[PDB]
Amino acid sequence: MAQDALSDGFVRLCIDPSLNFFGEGCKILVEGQITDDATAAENVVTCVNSELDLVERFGQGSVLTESLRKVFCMCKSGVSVYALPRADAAAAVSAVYTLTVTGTALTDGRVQLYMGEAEYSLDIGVDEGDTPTQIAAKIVAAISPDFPYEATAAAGVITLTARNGGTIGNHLSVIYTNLGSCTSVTPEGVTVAFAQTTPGSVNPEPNDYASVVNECCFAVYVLSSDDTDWQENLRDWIRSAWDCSKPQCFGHGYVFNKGTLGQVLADGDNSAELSRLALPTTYPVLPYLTNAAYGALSACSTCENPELNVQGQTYGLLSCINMPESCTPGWEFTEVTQLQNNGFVVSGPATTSGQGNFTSPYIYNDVTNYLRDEKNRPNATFRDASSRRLAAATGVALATFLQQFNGLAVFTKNTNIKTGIIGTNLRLMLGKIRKWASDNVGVLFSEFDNINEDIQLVSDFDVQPKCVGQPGVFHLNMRYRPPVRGARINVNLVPALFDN
Amino acid sequence: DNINEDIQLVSDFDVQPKCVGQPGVFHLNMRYRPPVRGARINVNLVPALFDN
Amino acid sequence: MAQDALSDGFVRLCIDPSLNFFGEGCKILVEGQITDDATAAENVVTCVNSELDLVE
Amino acid sequence: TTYPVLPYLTNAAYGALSACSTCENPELNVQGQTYGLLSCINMPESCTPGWEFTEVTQLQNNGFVVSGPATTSGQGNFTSPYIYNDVTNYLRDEKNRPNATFRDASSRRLAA
Amino acid sequence: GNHLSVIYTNLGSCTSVTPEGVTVAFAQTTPGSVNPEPNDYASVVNECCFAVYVLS
Repeated sequence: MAQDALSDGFVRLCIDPSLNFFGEGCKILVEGQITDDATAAENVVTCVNSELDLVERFGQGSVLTESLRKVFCMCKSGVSVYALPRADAAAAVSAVYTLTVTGTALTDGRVQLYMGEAEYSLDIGVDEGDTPTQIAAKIVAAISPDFPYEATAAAGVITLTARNGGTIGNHLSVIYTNLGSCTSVTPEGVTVAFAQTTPGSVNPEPNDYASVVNECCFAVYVLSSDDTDWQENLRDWIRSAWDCSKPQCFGHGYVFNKGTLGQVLADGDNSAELSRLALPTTYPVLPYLTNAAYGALSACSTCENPELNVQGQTYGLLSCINMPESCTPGWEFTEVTQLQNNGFVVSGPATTSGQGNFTSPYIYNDVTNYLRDEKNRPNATFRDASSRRLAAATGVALATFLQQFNGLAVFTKNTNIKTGIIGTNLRLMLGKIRKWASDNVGVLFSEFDNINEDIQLVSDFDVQPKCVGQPGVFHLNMRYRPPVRGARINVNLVPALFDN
Repeated sequence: DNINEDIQLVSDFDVQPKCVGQPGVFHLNMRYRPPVRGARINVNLVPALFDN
Repeated sequence: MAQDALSDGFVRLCIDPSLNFFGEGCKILVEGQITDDATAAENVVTCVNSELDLVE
Repeated sequence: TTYPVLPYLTNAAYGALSACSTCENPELNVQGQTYGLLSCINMPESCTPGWEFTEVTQLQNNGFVVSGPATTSGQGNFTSPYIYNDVTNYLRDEKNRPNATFRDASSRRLAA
Repeated sequence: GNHLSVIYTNLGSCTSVTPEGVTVAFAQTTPGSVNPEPNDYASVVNECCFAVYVLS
C-alpha cells in the first residue's frame, strides 16, 4: 500500500530533520587531559562529530571534554573537530581547596556563588533562619557533575580537589556575588571563605607529534595546558610544519599564559607560530576555556576569508564565555600597552559595572608572538595572524598556477620555437607570472613597489658552473605586500563658542 | 651541438685494409639528444609590509 | 604528502622574510678605535653583515 | 613492508597505464596527478605515508619508482595512488660512468 | 600469497556506528617456501615484438 503522488517512483522522498548540507570545513585539533573512565585510546588522534558523546569517550569533567564543549559552541557549522587525548603523569598530585562556611543564618533569602564559569555557577536558597553551617553546605545538591572538581561535603565545610592532576587544576576561583549590595536579599550572618591548601606538582611532557600528526594537515592547534615545555614542543612542531626541507602543511597554534606582568613577559620566545593569551593572576575564569573559545572563533568559523582580523566587539566577541562584572579591569592601561607591544593578545570585558552581572569578553588585538626576523631585525611583517594566513594562502595559490608548466617543452639557447610546437621559454614564462601577479592586486596583494624588481626568473644553467646545471630546472623570486586596512584614528576635539 | 661532428658517413673501402673491403657497404655514426621538458621550479617567497 | 598543491614535488617552496635579491655592491672600509671588551681581532680587516653584531 | 594493497595489482595498473592508454606518442612522461593516476586502485586513507620523505628521496636517487596517495586524511576513506617519477633502474654506464642518458623511461621509447 | 593485509577501518570512531564489544585480530602462521623459476623465454616469446612486459 502506497500513496498516489509517490507510488510511481519518479520522485523518491526522504524526510530527515538532522541532515546537513554543509561541506567539510577546515580542521581544528584540540589537545588535553583525560581520565581513566574514558574509552578513547591514549596518544591517538580521533574524530569528534557532536557534543553528545563527551564523558563516555573522554571522561567526566576532564579538561578535554570541557574544551570540546566550547569548541562545539563557538562553531555551529563550517569546521571539523579532532581530539588528541593525553593522560596524567603517574606521580602527579591534585590541588586542594577548602570552602569553609561560618555563622548561622538568621534571615531568609538566597545565596548564589560563581565557580569557574557561568555554566558551573549555582543559585541556592534557604527559607528559614537558625540553620547552622551543617544545613549550609547543601550546595552539593546543586553542583553539576561536569565541574572539574569533587566536593567532599564534609561536616559544615566542603573541600575541593581537582580531578586531573598537575598544575591545571591550580586555577579554581570562587566569588560571593551577592555579598555586596544587590537586588537579591542574602541571608544575614553568613560568611563563606575560600582558600588553597595544596598545589599540583607534575605535568605530562609528550614529544611525539611527528608520529601521531605525522602528515595530516590541521589549520588551528589548541593546547589546554599552561606548561612552558609542552608549549615549546608544540611550537617546534609548528616550525616543522613550515620548514622548507619538505612539502609544507602550515597551521597556527593558540596557547595562554597566566601570571603577573613580570612573569608573563618572560614567555615571549619570539614565536611567530603562536598566539599567547596573557591573563592576570586574579583572572576569574578557567584559562583553557577562554583559550579554546578564542581558538575555535578564529579557526575558520569566521576565517573562510583569510584576511579578516578577529578583533573588536563584533568580530572578536567570545559569546560562549560569561564572567561577572567588576570595577577592576584586570590589567592597568599601561600594563595593557606593554603586553600589546611585546606580542601578547589581551582580552577585556564588553562592559563594566559594580553590580556583578554576567558579561562576555572580547579581544583587543589579533597578534602573534613574532617580534624579530631571523637576522634579529625588529619589524612587523608577521605581527598579525592574518599575515600568516595570507602567506599560506598565497603559497598554495602560486603553486597551483605554476602547475601548467609541468611537462611543458622548454626551449633554451636558441629560443625560436618552430611553428606548431607546444612550448615556451624564460621570457614568456616571466610575462605570464607577472600578469598573474598583477591580476591579484586587491585579493592577495597590495600594489607592487616595483614589479620589475619584485619578480625574477632564472634557469639552472645560468646559475651553476659549466657542465653542472640540470636541464629543465628553474628558480623564481617573488616579493609582495598584503593589503592595508584601517587601524586607528587620532581625534583632536576643540570646543569653541559663538562669537563676533 | 654540432651537426658537422654528430653525423659521419664512411665507406668500407676507406676502413678495411687494402683488398679486404666490400662494394656497397657503408658505416654511419650519429649522435643525438632527446627533447627537454619542464621538471622543477624553486620558489622563494619573501613577504614584506607596506612602508614609506 | 603535505598539501595537494605542494605534494607532487614539482614546486619546492621556501618562505623567508629575511632574504635579499640584491647582488654585491662594491665595498667600503671603515677604520677607527675599539675598546678592550671587543671580541674582534686587532689589525685585521673583517666583513660586517648588520648593525646588530656590533658592541660585542 | 606495510603496504596495504596486493603488490601485483599496483604493478599491473602501472604497466597497463604506461603501455597503451598513454604511450602512442613516445615522448610523454607518466607522472603527476593527471597523467600518472592509477584510478582503478583504491586504498584507505592514513596519516602515515609508508615512506618518510628522506626515504623517498633516497629511493628516487637510487633508480626506484615511488608512488603516493592523491589525498591524505585520518578518516580512512578510499583514495588512489599516483607515480612521482617515471624512472628506469639505470645508473652508471656500460663503461662504469655515472650519467642520466637513460634515467627517464621515455628515453627508451624515443631511442626505439 | 605472503602479502595479505586486513585492516579494521572502524576500530576508531567514525560516522558509522561500529558495534561495541567486538574486536578482530589478524596474524600469520605459515609462510610460503618455493617459487617457479622458468627460463624458456627464447622458445615462447621467440621473435614476437611486445612493447611492455608485466611480471606478477
